[PDB]
Amino acid sequence: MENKKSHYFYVLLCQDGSFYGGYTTEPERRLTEHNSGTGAKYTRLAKRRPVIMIHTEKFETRSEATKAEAAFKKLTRKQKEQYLKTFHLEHHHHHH
Repeated sequence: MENKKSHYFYVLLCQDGSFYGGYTTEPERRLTEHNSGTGAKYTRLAKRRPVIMIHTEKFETRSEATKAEAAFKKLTRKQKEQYLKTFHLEHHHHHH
């Protein structure tokens, strides 16, 4: 679904408890790039340094975005977890 306007916010988590939350478009390309940017030859699977996704959401407007980052700037790996979980649990958005 990604790669198409809208600020997609994805938070990655490794075994080193590293919450990498970034908002942009076409993370698939931006991601692979990084991996195959610094230094590498041929490793898609990528074992070392696992990357898991527990958060998945995008923003239409900037307000909510700049706000999503603001709060996410204060909140921690905890508040964030719930902050989203609280939303993940339920499912209310668009139409009714």
